[PDB]
Amino acid sequence: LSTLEAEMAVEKKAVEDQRDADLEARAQKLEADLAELEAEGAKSDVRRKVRDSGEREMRQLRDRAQRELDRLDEIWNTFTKLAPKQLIVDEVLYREL
Repeated sequence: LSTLEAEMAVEKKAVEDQRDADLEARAQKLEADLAELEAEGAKSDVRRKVRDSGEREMRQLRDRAQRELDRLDEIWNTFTKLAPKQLIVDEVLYREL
């Protein structure tokens, strides 16, 4: 159980590091792009729809990373409480187990 939990933590962390790395890159990109938008004369509502679109593309990146964090936690919880007579309907989960 020790080495397994240890390998699971690292795995779950590797996903976390990536989410952070990716999320800061998309934020700097938006900072660069809102910079050109102020450089040129730009309508105010146009500068906000760039941030709105940029903010939404970030929530996607985090949500996707959250999904994998939950899929990984479901794997680890299932395996640790695993007992005979339990029923597994996922089969993509089961394949990972």
